[PDB]
Amino acid sequence: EPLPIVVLISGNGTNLQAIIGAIQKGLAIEIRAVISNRADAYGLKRAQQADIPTHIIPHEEFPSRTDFESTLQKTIDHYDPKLIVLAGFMRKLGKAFVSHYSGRMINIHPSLLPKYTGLNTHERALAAGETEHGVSVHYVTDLDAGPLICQARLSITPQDTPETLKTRVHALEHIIYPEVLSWFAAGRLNYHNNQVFLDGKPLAKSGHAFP
Ligand SMILES: [Cl-]
Repeated sequence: EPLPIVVLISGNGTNLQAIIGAIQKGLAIEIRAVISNRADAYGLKRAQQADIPTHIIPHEEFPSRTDFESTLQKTIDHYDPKLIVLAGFMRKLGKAFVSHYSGRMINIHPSLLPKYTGLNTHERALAAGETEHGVSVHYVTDLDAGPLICQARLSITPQDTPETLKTRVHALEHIIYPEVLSWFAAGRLNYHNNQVFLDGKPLAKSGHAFP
């Protein structure tokens, strides 16, 4: 029986597409709604194509961050999701909002956290001369930070450019996000006392590693 989620987006929503595809292939997830803070997010079209209700909640149209967040939370909660899943959602969320969803809200980030929070991760890893790079899935707490669930890594080689890395890491995103969602659907994950547990066992701080 599918675990109900709500997905938050700001843009293209490529990870939303990956989840949509995985569901078609049997992933036990129901996307009850997709919510965007931008009317021009292509991800809205991805959702509509899959007959998923979409909500636009333009953050600038609210007197304050808390009003915006209030409408966001009420819109989310209407669907009684078990999990809130960020997919390219770019607004920072306040302390209260993050608390309301503690243990129930996750994000995917195209770096090996805690390195390279923020934008342009691939170019920054290259510029620093990293030999490894990848993607992290974590609970939301601080910019792109929180207890790690899963981290997938790959090698940077001499012919890599920021574009090859972005594309190769995009493949890892499409693999690991739906996989983590499958862990939640199967009741395998817990967040307790600053630690993540998988099948009742503490994960390493870096989360479950691939390869
Ligand atoms: Cl590898």
